[PDB]
Amino acid sequence: VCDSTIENPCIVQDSKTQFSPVIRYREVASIADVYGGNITGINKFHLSGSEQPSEKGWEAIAESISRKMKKVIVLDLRQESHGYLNGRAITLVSVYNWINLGKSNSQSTLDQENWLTGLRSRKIVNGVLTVPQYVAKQYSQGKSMVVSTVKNEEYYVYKKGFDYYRIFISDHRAPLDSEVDALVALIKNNPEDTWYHVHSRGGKGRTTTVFAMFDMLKNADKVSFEEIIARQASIPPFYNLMVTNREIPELTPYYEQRLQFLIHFYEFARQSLMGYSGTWSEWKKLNI
Amino acid sequence: VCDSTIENPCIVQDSKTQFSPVIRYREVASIADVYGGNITGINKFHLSGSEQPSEKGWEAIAESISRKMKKVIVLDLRQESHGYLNGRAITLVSVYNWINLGKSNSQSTLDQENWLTGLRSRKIVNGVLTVPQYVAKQYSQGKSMVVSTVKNEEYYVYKKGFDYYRIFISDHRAPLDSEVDALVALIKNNPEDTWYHVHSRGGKGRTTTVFAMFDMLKNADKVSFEEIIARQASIPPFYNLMVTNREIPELTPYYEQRLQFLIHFYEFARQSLMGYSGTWSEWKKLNI
Ligand SMILES: O=P(O)(O)O[C@H]1[C@H](O)[C@@H](OP(=O)(O)O)[C@H](OP(=O)(O)O)[C@@H](OP(=O)(O)O)[C@H]1O
Ligand SMILES: O=P(O)(O)O[C@H]1[C@H](O)[C@@H](OP(=O)(O)O)[C@H](OP(=O)(O)O)[C@@H](OP(=O)(O)O)[C@H]1O
Repeated sequence: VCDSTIENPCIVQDSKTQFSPVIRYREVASIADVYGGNITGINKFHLSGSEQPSEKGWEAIAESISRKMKKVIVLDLRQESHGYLNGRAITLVSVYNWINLGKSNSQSTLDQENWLTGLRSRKIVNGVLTVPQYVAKQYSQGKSMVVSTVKNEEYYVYKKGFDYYRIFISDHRAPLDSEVDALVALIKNNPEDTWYHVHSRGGKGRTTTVFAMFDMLKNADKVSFEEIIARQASIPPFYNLMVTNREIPELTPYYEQRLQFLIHFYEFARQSLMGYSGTWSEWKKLNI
Repeated sequence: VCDSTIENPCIVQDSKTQFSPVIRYREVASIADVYGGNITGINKFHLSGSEQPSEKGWEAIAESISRKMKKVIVLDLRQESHGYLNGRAITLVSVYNWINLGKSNSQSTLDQENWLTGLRSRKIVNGVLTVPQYVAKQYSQGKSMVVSTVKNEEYYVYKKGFDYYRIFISDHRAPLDSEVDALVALIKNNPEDTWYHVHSRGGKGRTTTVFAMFDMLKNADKVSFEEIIARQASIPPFYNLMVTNREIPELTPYYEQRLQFLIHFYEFARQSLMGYSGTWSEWKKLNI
């Protein structure tokens, strides 16, 4: 039985079933129809987001994107190991969902795939907890499931004809400099009309952080920091990056550091639109 | 001005700039995480591949290999003359990219280095076309570039501490018997843990052909021909050697002949694992 430590992490099922719908899908362009302030530069974005989809959720997302549209990149922002069991999204969870904190991206991927390969070799996976059970620390009350499939996200993304690109952000935290560099380079290295579907585990903090970064890179020279944050918070699930006191109070320092990073990334973005040509890491060494 | 004939071939710049990233890098071992069929014998391969890198792409490849690991051999599969101008990959292109078709390997190398030596002696190289310009036959719209450096691939491979080994395969075609012999001998003449980075011009047909040959030599006695081809097609760029009708229809005969060769190479590989001890050329004389 698991106990939520990194030595005995828990298998947590995120999808209620393999048919569960997407509940935090949204498109950034819709901000232009709801936000009452500066909407300059919004309505052209080719940008959607969600929480981790079930197997069937990937169908709904692919359909939503087809209706609004070119190349599609699914942007997985999750550092932690995750995948699918019988079409249900699953995560390998240690306290605060930081199983891969401090690891190189290569090691994060290796540890996830060694885990999925291990599950895939079993006829029955034991100890599968729901999110309520994990929160309630009912570690021994998990279900035993006959394995039909064990898959990584790539399996479902590739099936839709989309590309997959992973940015290894720790849950509840700001991206590290390597991952900021990676996101800026990804955007620059692909056509302006590329569609990006951004997702995290819950489709809240990491997803909305990256949405704001996209916005800043295009518009920081024409829209104030406050209005970028506020307009990103204007569409469901109304995630406001200004808020640093959330349901889990012990995470406040990471929400504070995340907003502080966004302050600095805004200045980088603004200066980049005014002539600066280096990377985020280079700018940060000189300016922070 | 060039006209794409062998008498007046074109200088075509393959890298957008000297900083352009690698877009078709992949490692064969990753098949074990994506392919839903027989993955026997895959996850141990020390094998990566790509298209022709820019100067900066060689950095990214060297870093990727270091993270996954011993001796490293860069396997250049390109018969045609190619090199670098100011860190951008360049090719000397006649119709279908067959400038060196029918030449001995020694002559191919001599013609390439006489060409690079010629460019290196100039202060300005004229007529440098992009791939779009060449496709559009805009032979006179090429750019004139001040020469900072002119280098062959060896310059960048040696800089990384890697070995360089060339297999002279014509674009869009199967390897000739001498080059099959050379590849089998190279693999046999180096330790099992040798890392190979295989590349062609586009990182598609020739690269994936050689990947499949590596796979067959190790696993043809335990994996069906169909599953070897299918599993090699399971990772980006999803190059499927079974497909014989591609974007350029006039090349279909060469894609057909390439698949036919792979059928025969599979039987050679299988018999070799069951006792046969001769070379490909010897086997082919007796069995085809
Ligand atoms: O998917 P579940 O298991 O529900 O967990 C979610 C994810 O961790 C969210 O982050 P992300 O979307 O990046 O994966 C997190 O957002 P933040 O911690 O950044 O706020 C949510 O915290 P709450 O905001 O308290 O709901 C948390 O409930
Ligand atoms: O690098 P560029 O200039 O883009 O040209 C590429 C190379 O010729 C590819 O072969 P290789 O990787 O061996 O160099 C070829 O693969 P095949 O002809 O074998 O299929 C591609 O054809 P397409 O598959 O049609 O894209 C072609 O577009």
